[PDB]
Amino acid sequence: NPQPVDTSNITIPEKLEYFINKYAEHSHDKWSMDKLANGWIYGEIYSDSSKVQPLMKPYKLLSEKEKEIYRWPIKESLKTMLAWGWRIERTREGDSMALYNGYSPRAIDMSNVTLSRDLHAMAEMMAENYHNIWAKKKKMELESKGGGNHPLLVPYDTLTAKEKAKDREKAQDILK
Amino acid sequence: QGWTYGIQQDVKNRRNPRLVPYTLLDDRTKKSNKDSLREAVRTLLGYGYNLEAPDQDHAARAEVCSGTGERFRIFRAEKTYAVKAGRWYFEFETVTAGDMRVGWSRPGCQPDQELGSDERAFAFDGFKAQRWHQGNEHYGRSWQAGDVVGCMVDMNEHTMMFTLNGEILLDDSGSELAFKDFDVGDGFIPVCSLGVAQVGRMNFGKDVSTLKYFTICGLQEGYEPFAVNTNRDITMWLSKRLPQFLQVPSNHEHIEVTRIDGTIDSSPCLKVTQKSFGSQNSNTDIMFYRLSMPIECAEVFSKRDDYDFLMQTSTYYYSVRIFPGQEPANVWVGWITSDFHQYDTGFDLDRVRTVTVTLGDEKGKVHESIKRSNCYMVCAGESMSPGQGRNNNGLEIGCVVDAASGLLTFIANGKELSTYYQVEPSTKLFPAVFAQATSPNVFQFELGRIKNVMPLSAGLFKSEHKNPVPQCPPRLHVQFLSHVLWSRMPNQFLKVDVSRISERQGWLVQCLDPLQFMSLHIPEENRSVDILELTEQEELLKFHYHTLRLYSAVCALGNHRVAHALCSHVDEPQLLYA
Amino acid sequence: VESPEALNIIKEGHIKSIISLLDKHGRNHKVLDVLCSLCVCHGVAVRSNQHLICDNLLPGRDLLLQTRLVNHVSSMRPNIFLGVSEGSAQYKKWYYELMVDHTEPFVTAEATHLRVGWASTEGYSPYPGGGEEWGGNGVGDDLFSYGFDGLHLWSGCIARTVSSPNQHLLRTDDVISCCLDLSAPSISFRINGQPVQGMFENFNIDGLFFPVVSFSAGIKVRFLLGGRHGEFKFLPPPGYAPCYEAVLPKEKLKVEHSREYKQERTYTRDLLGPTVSLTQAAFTPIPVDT
Repeated sequence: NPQPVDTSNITIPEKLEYFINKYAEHSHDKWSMDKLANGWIYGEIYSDSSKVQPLMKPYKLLSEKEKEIYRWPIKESLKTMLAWGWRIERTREGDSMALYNGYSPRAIDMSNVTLSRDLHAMAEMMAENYHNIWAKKKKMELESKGGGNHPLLVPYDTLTAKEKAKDREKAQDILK
Repeated sequence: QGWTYGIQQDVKNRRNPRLVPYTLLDDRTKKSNKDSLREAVRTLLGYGYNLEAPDQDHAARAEVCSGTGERFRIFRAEKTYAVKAGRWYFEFETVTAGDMRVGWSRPGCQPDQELGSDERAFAFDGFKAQRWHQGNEHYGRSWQAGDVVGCMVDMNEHTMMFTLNGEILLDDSGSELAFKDFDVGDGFIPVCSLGVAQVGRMNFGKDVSTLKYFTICGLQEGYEPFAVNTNRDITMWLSKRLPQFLQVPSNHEHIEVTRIDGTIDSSPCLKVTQKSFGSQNSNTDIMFYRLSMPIECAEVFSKRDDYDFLMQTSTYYYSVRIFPGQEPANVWVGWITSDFHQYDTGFDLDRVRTVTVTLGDEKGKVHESIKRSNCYMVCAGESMSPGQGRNNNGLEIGCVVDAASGLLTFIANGKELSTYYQVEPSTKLFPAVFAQATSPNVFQFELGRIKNVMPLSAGLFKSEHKNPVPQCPPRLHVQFLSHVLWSRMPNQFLKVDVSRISERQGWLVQCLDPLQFMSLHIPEENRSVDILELTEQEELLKFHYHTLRLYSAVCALGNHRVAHALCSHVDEPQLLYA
Repeated sequence: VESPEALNIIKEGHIKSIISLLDKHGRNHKVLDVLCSLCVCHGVAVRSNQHLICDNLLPGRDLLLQTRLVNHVSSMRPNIFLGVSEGSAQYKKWYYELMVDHTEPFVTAEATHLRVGWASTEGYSPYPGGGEEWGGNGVGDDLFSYGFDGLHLWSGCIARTVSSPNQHLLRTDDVISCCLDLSAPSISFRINGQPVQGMFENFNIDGLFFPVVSFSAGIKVRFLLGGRHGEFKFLPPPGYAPCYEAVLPKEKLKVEHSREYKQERTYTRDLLGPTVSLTQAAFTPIPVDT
């Protein structure tokens, strides 16, 4: 039986808004390489049958409606991280970058970087929480169906690394 | 106030002998102010405010402090003196009681690991009263200062036995054998491990009379002294203190080096990676890397691309690619000399050893100021002004050396950094990158050429002095600074006697007997070792033996001109000493 | 090795390419074996091959391992470990003087080594830093020592000719006096009362310094440390304390080997492990703030 942490009690800071800026952009960028890999070509026509999509166009120049609900999962993620109460400190480099504020897409791999034991454990337990959230959703569709069960409904620790992999990699990429 | 310690009190020079720790303080003054404070506090308590004592400190530091970072120095006999069969005895005299280990080791024992931690050695630790081979098990007693421990090895039944002050040490059970059964392998040699502030003495028993407990134990048993029938003394080898640069082993548990051949559009690359990062037993200490061959500056300093400029130029260039995801603040790039033996866990550019000789005239004017240092390197973190990492290209620090002028300037991302080093004529500069691994991929050695700058292979290899195409011949290889090397104690030392003749004449130093050794100078590494040390370097010994064979062959059958030429390389004193 | 006719086919370009193999690939003994077989085949010597191998390999002195006889050089140092640090009560100006009683110029074929000056210790450990315990290395050969041999200033195996009145190598009845300023890095030399136009500036002062002389065979010199132990031939420069004043009260000033191992019987040889760093030598008051 999972229980997601409460999120309405807390509010977003503009400093974290600055972080979700260029982060939603990098996420759109990697998903854009995913689209070009599975066949999508930049085209204003919504020819989703013939692998044509206008989404291969920079995130700021994209429509704010598309920008919305796309950043929404990031909003729930940051609600989840702050609900833990963890403190966040900005470095001098990260503040000089804030001061400083057509093109080939640059996405940087960040599996090259490595976290410490502490950040590892934090990421593991917050990934536990995201799996709990997903299990709660699957539970609501379970009661909507009125029957059945899902093999991965078992707790996150009871799962194995292979099915854990997407939730973990999301955890370390956001925290990295 | 500005006062300083002085053995003689002097007010004008602010001299005071009292400026010492309280233990070193004068007894009269310390007892005076001591009884003053006794009286003050005793009156304080007699006033009625009987303050309770604080928490009494029962902790022990266990003396973790040590010289530099070395916890123990390993002393062992020469590998050639290994015993395959027989039954041998030697004694170890413990001058000072403490963390010492004595036993038998194989020729493959590393000088940096603990004695007995792995299978290479079989040692007895008396401070803990515990044996050591691939682990530790309780055995024997603990020794005091002056106690002599004897080591007995039997290579027939594969048994080893230790005796302390004459009595035979025994196991947890009644068994007297320190180690039940082993294999001969490559043989055994005597060895001892000495801890911090530990003094010991090994007696190989050249003179049977020197052995003190041999008569009561070992002689009747049939054990023989190690130096039972040696006309000359055993050459003893100790662990080297100064770290040296050696080629990265293929089986290194942490470092891995791969050679990337250069295509038409890509320069040849040497890439350094961390095997066990993100896993257990990873090493976070700054790892020092160096290229094998140096760039030599000119003997006298002067006071698309043009092929003529590239033929007449002397500037050589190499660069490094800081891999995206690796922190540039933990990586340094530049050139180092052969004298760089400073292994520090925390490395900063501020504490690089340097000196400034400023020769002047009789008038006092500074004719010239020469800065000399072993390390000329820059930090990637301070150079990375844009910040973060770029996937298209990582932080690309480039180094250019002008062998005709000795000017060391650094190019980074197409913009010249402010830092610049001017070196001395004939200085041999080794390309080097110091980095702390924060990623599986740390850095790689780019050997390309920037505009109007001759590639590095030209300055490295004389054969390719005029080849604009970058090259990475197999001779050039990445070397890492390590402590895993032995050292040969000289058989004979210089005889010098010191004595203060009188108060007027001072202390006298007197050496009147000549002593010489033959040094083998490695040309590429700018190093030199004693030729008698080649008893443990098989590759150098074989190469020098075949060099001697070639020397004989070129002058063979009466080639008198070649013999006269060879007289310069090998001379009369060298021949007569050999 | 098999066909004599091969030797005639081998030419100057091929005999250069064989050496270029050694140069580019590295030290390989079978290349040397091939070069040996080139010189003499079936008991017959080829003068052209022998001359070409010589004139193309030997003069370079960049591939084959060079060899030479080097005299052993030892170093004597006093007990004093003088250093500079913040909040530490040690004088920053120091002076000591050397007396050369006798020095044979050529005891052997190689000239005798006699260098005097100061040396530093890596960290606060009592071991001299950056230099090998034994060999032909003395003061001024590593980057932790600063020496003066009479004609040159030595630091890190680099010698620069220093101008002095009546330039000469240190000989019999020559007096060398050294000055060390730790307030501003300064090492000054003074020969026979005349000023040596040489200067050491801006060196590392983190470690502890000490006087040291590096000598070879045929050296007989004396330390004039001042005070009880010695008397200075020349007056110390103003504000320069004599070096004997740095001795700790209960400790006795003695001159020992710079290195821990010396000449003695192998069974009587005292084997020394790592020693504790002498941070207690420097005194710094540490009162707890209240």
